[PDB]
Amino acid sequence: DVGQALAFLQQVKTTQGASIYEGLKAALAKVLEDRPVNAVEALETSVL
Amino acid sequence: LEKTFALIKPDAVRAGKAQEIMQLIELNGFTIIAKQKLQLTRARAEEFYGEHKGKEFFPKLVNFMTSGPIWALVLAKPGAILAWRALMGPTNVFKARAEQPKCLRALYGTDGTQNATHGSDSPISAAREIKFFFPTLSGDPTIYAEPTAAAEYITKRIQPALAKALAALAREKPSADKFEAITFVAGYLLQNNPNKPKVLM
Amino acid sequence: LAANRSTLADKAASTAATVDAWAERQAKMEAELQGKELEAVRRRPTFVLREL
Amino acid sequence: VQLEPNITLVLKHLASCGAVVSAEQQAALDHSIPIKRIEAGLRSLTLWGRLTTLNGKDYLVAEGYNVASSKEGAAVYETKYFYSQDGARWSDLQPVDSETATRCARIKGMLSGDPAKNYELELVFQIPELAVLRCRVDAIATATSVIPTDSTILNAASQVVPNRLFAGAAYPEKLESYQHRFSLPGSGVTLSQDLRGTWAVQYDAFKGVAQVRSLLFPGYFFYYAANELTWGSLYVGDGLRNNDLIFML
Amino acid sequence: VQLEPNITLVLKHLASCGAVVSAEQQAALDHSIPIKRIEAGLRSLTLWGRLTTLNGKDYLVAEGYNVASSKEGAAVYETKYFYSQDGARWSDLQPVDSETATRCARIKGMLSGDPAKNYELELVFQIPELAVLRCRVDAIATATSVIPTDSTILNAASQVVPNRLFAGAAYPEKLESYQHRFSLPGSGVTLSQDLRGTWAVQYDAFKGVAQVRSLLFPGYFFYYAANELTWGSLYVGDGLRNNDLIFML
Repeated sequence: DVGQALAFLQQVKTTQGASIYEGLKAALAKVLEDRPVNAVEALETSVL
Repeated sequence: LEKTFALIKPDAVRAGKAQEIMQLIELNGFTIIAKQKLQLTRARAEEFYGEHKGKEFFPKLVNFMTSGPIWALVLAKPGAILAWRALMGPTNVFKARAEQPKCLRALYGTDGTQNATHGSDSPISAAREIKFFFPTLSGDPTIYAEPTAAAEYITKRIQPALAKALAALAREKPSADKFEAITFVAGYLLQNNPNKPKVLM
Repeated sequence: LAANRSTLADKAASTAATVDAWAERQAKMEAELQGKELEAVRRRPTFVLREL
Repeated sequence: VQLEPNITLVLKHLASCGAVVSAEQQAALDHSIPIKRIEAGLRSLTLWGRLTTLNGKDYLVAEGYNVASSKEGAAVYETKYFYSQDGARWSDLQPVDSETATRCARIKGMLSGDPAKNYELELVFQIPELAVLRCRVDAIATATSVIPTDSTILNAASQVVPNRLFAGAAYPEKLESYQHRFSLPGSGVTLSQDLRGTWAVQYDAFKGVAQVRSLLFPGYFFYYAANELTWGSLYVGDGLRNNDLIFML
Repeated sequence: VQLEPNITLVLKHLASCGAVVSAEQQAALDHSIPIKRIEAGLRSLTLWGRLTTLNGKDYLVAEGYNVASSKEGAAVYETKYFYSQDGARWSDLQPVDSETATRCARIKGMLSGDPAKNYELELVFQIPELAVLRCRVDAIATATSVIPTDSTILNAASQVVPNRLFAGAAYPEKLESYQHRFSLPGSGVTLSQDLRGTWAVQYDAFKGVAQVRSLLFPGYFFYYAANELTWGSLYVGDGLRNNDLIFML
């Protein structure tokens, strides 16, 4: 179930020091707090 | 979180009151996930209003909605359907002015049928109208993913042409490479299908 | 994001507290200096009379 | 988008509203604002307004500030004011006390041009003219200082900085698009939580330019150009608010 | 940090270089730029320059692009060009095929006024004057079109978009700080990679305004203010090329 995916996404690490789960969470937090102009393209251009 | 359909009629657009309505909508907690200004034709309007189909008011109703551009919105809110029904207020404009003032129908709507807004009644009609006006807006992942309903939809879709495509692929047996088989079956499907015709120059 | 707001507010409060602590330490030092000066002024006549 | 308001843009968009400056003063500002800006450590320094006088030597007032912090639930911009009779030389505009400002409030009519005058109030009190000018300027600045909503944003160390990803104020012909600078960016307090009839807004949708005029202080004007995403405010006239406003509406 | 260069700041910062327009034409531009921008469905439309004719009726030329994408290592902008004798009404400049695009570079001398003029070249070839004007504008745009480096960035789907977080160019005096428009953001191609002595930069450190003039095309100027990040360019004068660069320097 979702528990398997959650447990898996926290062991996988990315090029950055944090896990992919934490990286996505931080990216979403920045997007939600900043509210960029063209947000979807700002994800690939500004937040990550 | 549920999504409802809404539309701003030409009477609130010919008077340049669309942006005020949008700001009021955003002020009450709604979120406009999709908006589009468009202009229905007679056939499209008649297809949209299929539930009436020959009632007393239908001629004037379809003649009014095709008199100018309207706006189509998809609003998102936890109680979106009921909250938007309340926000619009009563359907009849004079009854609206009498009972509930400071409602969008009381303020911008006038003269009966020109109530300046239109909303969805139930989630069935909401989803139907959203798919009618926004064919590519994703939604409702729970009412389509039932194993029974998934099998039923696959049954409705596969007997017409996919089974014949698979039979042709098996009989012809093209290159064992899967990419050529994929291309051939895609060509067969896009060439033989009951829904669309065959196009020739 | 809620936690981020809280942490930012806490950090700003910490810096303000540091500034206020420096100001009060300076005030206390100045007060002690004034006390020492007043004590010396009071002490001087006896010193110049009987301890030169 | 813009980092600082541009003087020529302000004079160009407020030309209709009657907020104008003379040619000599315009050129002198162009050549002299940077000099005074760099003489101090101010990151920003711009023309604030032009108060009218009796002899004919109008008071040009400019204001500047270095950094914009948030403190006690508000944006506290530490500002410094300068005045002049000609655009060339800028002199400091000293801040006044509290009781001196209360006495300031009782002087009416346009103040004279000479900054060496003294007004007599009542036991008698002597009020310098520069004190009156500073009192009026701070009153107007406190009352009305418009920036488009969410054009600024907080950051690390909690300093109110510009918001380089500002999308543009949606529905800019309404007062919910503009806010006082002192109001914090996150908060929903805007130009609509003050009195119902002390702000007027005109809007040209094709050119996309909005003009906000203060009716409490009939000399305060503001523009917001949406296509260029540039905003700016000016004051022209004597620092008197019309208390008889209700009969005017 | 800007998204499109103003038409007022360009005329203000380039006034000294003689890059000026008549006041009546300036008001007409202010009115009729948005009209043509909406009539043509272009998200960006700015004044590109002004070319001199044998009459007083100079050609005002404005360029505007709707899409701008990376293509074979070139940032291709799908530009459209419009011309006008007066600031009021604009006409279009249709592109030129290669045969006449090579038979138009041999025609020299400053153009006439009526855009219905036929030059005759050597059997005789008849070439319209509008073709010659288009050729000259294309040559100047290829040789000169200049923007600060890192002011554009590449997003998904390979489109060049303004860099909203452009913090400005350090060392604005250096030519390395500036690049052509059709250079990809990743590539380290600048104006330094051009001929050594074809670009003159004069930078006022105090006011923070750098000015880049083209010596190969003498009438092209580009200003860049760094205190507020604002860059613009204009071409004023005839479109002819300066062949003998070696002797002059």
